[PDB]
Amino acid sequence: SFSGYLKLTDNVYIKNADIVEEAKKVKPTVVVNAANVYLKHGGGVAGALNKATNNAMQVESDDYIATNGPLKVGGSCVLSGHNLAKHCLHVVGPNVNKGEDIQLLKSAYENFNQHEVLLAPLLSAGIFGADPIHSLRVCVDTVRTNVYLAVFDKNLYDKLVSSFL
Repeated sequence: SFSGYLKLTDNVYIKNADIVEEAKKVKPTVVVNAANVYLKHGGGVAGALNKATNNAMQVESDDYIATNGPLKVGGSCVLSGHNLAKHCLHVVGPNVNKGEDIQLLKSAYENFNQHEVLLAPLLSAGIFGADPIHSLRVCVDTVRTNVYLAVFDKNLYDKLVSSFL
C-alpha cells in the first residue's frame, strides 16, 4: 500500500515523493492530477503524469474536452489512470499566475471528498503559483477522505511539515 507517509491529521498524510513514481509503485485506485480547464497536460504534475502514460492521458483528455468542453476552475472530471492508477481525478485548482481566484482552492479540494482514498499533489502549488503552506491548510480543513500527498520538492516538504499547525 502507501508507505513512508507522515500523518498530519486523522485523514491527511504527506511524503516527499515524485507522484509519478508513487503512482507506478502504489498503483492507487485514484491518482489526482493538477489539471487546467483544458486538460492540456504540459508541465508540472500534469506533464509528468501524462508523460508516464506515453501521452495516452492527453489523447483521452482531448477526446473528453472535444465532447464536454472545458472544466471549471475548482472543478474536476474522472478519467482513466492508465498505467498509474485505476482512475485519474483531474482537479483544477486556481492558477494564481494566470490571475485565477485563490478562493476556488477550497472548491477544488472538495472534489477529493467523492473518493475514499487518493494519491494527490498539493493543489495550486508549484507552477500554479499559490502558497503551498496555504494549500496544505485548505487541504486538511476541506478533505475528509484519506489523502496521501506527494510533495515533489524536498525543501518544500520540510517547510510544510515543520510549519504545520
